[PDB]
Amino acid sequence: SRKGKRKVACIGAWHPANVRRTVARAGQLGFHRRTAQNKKIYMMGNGKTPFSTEYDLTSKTINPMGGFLRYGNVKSDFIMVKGGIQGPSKRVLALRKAFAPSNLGKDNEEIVLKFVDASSKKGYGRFQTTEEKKAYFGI
Amino acid sequence: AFKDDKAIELTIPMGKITIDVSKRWKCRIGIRRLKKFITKTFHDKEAEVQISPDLNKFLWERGMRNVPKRVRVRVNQEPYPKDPSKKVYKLSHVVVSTFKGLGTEAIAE
Amino acid sequence: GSIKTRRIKVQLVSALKKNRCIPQWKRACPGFKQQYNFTKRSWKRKTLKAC
Amino acid sequence: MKLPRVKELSADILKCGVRRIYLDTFEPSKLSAATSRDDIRKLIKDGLIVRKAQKIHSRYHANKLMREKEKGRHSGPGKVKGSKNARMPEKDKWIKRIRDLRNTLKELRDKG
RNA sequence: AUACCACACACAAGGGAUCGUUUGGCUCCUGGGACGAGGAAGGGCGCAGCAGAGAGCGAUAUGUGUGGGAGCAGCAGCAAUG
RNA sequence: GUACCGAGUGAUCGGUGGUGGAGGUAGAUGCAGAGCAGAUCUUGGUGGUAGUAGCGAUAAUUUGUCUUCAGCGGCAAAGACU
RNA sequence: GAGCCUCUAGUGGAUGUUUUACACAUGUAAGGGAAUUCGGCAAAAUGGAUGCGUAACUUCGGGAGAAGUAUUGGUUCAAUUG
RNA sequence: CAGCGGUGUUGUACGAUAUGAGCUUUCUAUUGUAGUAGCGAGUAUUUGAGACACUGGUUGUUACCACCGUCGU
Repeated sequence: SRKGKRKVACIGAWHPANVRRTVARAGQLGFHRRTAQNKKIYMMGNGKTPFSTEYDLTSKTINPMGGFLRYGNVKSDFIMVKGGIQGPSKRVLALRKAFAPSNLGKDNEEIVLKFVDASSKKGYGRFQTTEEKKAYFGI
Repeated sequence: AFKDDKAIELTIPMGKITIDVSKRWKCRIGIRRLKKFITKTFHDKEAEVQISPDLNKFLWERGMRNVPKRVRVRVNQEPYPKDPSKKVYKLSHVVVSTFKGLGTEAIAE
Repeated sequence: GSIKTRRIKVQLVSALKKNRCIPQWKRACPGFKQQYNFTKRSWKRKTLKAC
Repeated sequence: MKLPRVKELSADILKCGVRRIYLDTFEPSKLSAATSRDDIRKLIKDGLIVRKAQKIHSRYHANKLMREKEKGRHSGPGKVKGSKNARMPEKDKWIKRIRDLRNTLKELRDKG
């Protein structure tokens, strides 16, 4: 086709003699308010107290090797939640108690952790602590 | 000039300041951005920058599609002759074997 | 070009002597009313047809 | 006397291209005063106008390659693009052979 | 409508209508109806103290004779020996 | 020619103040190339669109220095191309 | 005297800004492999030289580079065109 | 901008030294002895080397305290 392929071809009929608000057009994308309902808290803790599971007997903080990419190390209290969340690193968010309780079985189940990943987020991260890196390489 | 009429000697990270610039014109736009770096380092946007021919010749050494990673330069500050309301900064090339250990120095004369 | 006939050369010689402005003294004369010589030409704008 | 013209007349005098003429920088007044070919001849004598040397194009690699090909290096099946006959012409092999053989027979007969 | 757009009036721009003027045109009438081998009509090229076009003139390119008589339009020079 | 003011149902007519610098009417009759919004009308002059659309196929350009008086103009040193 | 690279000789300006979307010249792509479309249109794949091996039909000249397969750089040697 | 810590990407720098399928027999002193070599793809050591980036860790050095306008009391 001539005059471009990445477009809506037909934007209306002859009558009514105007464009309808329901047809797609080019413009702003992203930077909108959105609310995500019923996300579940897996863990709560502090950035400088080490922790362990019943199965992983290493004792480590939440901070990965070298920190989070454009942030560094967590120092205060933290929450951990399932799945992804709006916006990039460093943006402010508002938290609210759930508006109504959920009936779904996936939501209301218990959670028991056995491992948490603490490897580097830059490149392929292949160690969980500096002690392992020092032991893999010499000296 | 500067405090106690010293020259400042510094190193310019040509590799970093040109990260976004196109391969086809790297050396042409690098010159515009070397001058910009100087003016922000001494907080003097409206001032003139003057490049000595030896420094020009060092920069163009591998043609238009390349620029050196680091370059060491001596800087002097003088009132601008054609309009002495402005300053002019004069750049001279300093030949070095290695960059390891070289910070920012101020030298008398 | 370099090769010319005698008839072509005289046409060029005459066309070259005629191509001049009004001399600067004539403008001062009481009876004289011309502004510019309308018979002046440029090689960029006209052909002589000497061929 | 504009400096572009000085270069043209110098190029004529020194029997080289305009790209090889160097004008000395410290006396532009002395250059600009020139009027004639005889002025330029003097400036040339005094060394204010100079003919530069030619740019280098060495035969180092060409010689090296040539000697290697004489030893029999390169020249394998992955280095040739023309037919056997293009590289070593067949009519020439014939013509070389039969002239030698005929010359051999001629001498043997004539010597008895 | 602070500043945009429109209209009215005063001043400045932009264009050349109108009125005043005319060493040109047109029409009718009367006279005339005169070229060339003694080279015509028509074409070209030259000629000025400063001179392109046009006018005038032919290497004698403002010469001779007759009748008159005051200047040659600019600048430099000429003129009752015209 | 331009602002105002009066007369007439109306086609039009009259006066006043500035501008202009030499010609102009009222009555009765005569002769006509005798009245314009239009013709994708004819000629000349001017808008909105608009400081907008565009002005950049090709090898490529940088630094100093003099002019220029503000020309990547000239000259030196580099980097490229046919 | 192909394309690509150099010597002799010759060469260049509408300024700054990292510059969204849609374009125009181009690159690359998991698994699938023409399901796309009037239609494999466009693109991809094959490619030089050396050897082995080559069908129907034919006017016996051709078909024929049929098809199908293998080899290829650097170094150091023998042997003399294999 | 540099040190010194930390986290990555690529794959083992330059130069030396040793080895290397093979091919070769040169020189100085001097009568006869001693001295006495060249040419070579590559491979191993020094060397998880060298290069390059980012650090909300820590030390040193260097630069920065202005100015112009509008509305109000």
